[PDB]
Amino acid sequence: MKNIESLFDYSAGQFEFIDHLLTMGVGVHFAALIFFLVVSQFVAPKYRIATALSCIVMVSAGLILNSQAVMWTDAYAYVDGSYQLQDLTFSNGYRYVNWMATIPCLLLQLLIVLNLKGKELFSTATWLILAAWGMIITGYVGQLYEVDDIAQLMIWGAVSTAFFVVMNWIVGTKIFKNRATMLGGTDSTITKVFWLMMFAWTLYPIAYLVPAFMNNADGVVLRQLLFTIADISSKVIYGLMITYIAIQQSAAAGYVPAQQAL
Ligand SMILES: CCCCCCCC/C=C\CCCCCCCC(=O)OC[C@H](O)CO
Ligand SMILES: CCCCCCCC/C=C\CCCCCCCC(=O)OC[C@H](O)CO
Ligand SMILES: CCCCCCCC/C=C\CCCCCCCC(=O)OC[C@H](O)CO
Ligand SMILES: *C\C=C(C)/C=C/C=C(C)/C=C/C1=C(C)CCCC1(C)C
Ligand SMILES: CCCCCCCC/C=C\CCCCCCCC(=O)O
Ligand SMILES: CCCCCCCC/C=C\CCCCCCCC(=O)O
Ligand SMILES: [Cl-]
Repeated sequence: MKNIESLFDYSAGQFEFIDHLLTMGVGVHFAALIFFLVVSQFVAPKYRIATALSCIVMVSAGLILNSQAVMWTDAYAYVDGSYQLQDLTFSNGYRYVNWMATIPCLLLQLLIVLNLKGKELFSTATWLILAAWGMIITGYVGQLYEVDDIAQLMIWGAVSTAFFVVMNWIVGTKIFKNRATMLGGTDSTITKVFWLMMFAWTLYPIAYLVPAFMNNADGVVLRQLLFTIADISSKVIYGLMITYIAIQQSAAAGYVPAQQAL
């Protein structure tokens, strides 16, 4: 009852559209999990953990979209021509707790294909995960108030975006200082991966703000549409490119399974 979803009745079309976005989301992630599984054999040992983390992200994200889709259909019932709330079982908080695990996985695979290792891998990962967790936690607290205190949503949103800015400055500094280490021509590819990250990750703040500029049932639909665009791009497309870089660098490094697959 702390999220705006609880404030509205939905038409069958709005409800069915939301249910379809979530179920379609589950399908995409599990279908890509198999891709990442099958291509791990074509990735050198040095980079294989990068594709394994993609598998982890797929299942983690797929289970939570699956969970949301079922919570969505348990929470509402078609009564008198509309879908009305029946039980307190749907909430976007589940997305936030899940980012605590999936965002580190997405960051760690980027550092691995950057060829960071040892001391600098450990320290860089620690500061990035610490900052990402401060982004998520302050964001989590803030969205508890999207119904009751929109001013406090904005202030937690401002504290969260400060970690977001610092976190991306670390990522960008590491990519642009290490892109000359990369092989197979992937110095060019990693930069686009960074701009794709910038685009897809920034959609989550927009969805976070929907309650402020569109607190209605159509805003609920839009927010889930934006999560779905962002999920597919920050997890699946991003994963495909990370796996591409991993196999190309494997091939340029003398890994024959990688050379034959390409
Ligand atoms: C009373 C209210 C309390 C407010 C508290 C202030 C808000 C904290 C925000 C930023 C601090 C973190 C910024 C400094 C951390 C930099 C990370 C770093 O040094 O690592 C970079 C390096 O590239 C890796 O190898
Ligand atoms: C509460 C509101 C806070 C206001 C927030 C507005 C300020 C954001 C500014 C820039 C975006 C951050 C960009 C971070 C990623 C790019 C930086 C980078 O890559 O730096 C390269 C390095 O300098 C070369 O080696
Ligand atoms: C609706 C189902 C969606 C499910 C999604 C299924 C995932 C595969 C999709 C596109 C692959 C084309 C992009 C190519 C990715 C490049 C990575 C690479 O290195 O290619 C591996 C090659 O196949 C080794 O022989
Ligand atoms: C599933 C993958 C990712 C990378 C999810 C990323 C989410 C964010 C970058 C969220 C950022 C937020 C900010 C910057 C401030 C408002 C609260 C948010 C947590 C949504
Ligand atoms: C304080 C909370 C965060 C704790 C630190 C988390 C960062 C973990 C550091 C990196 C772990 C990566 C290990 C993978 C090594 C790859 C093996 C290989 O080269 O094949
Ligand atoms: C997620 C990104 C956050 C961006 C920072 C937001 C900056 C704050 C913007 C202007 C604040 C205006 C004050 C509005 C008061 C709202 C309380 C009310 O409803 O009366
Ligand atoms: Cl997730």
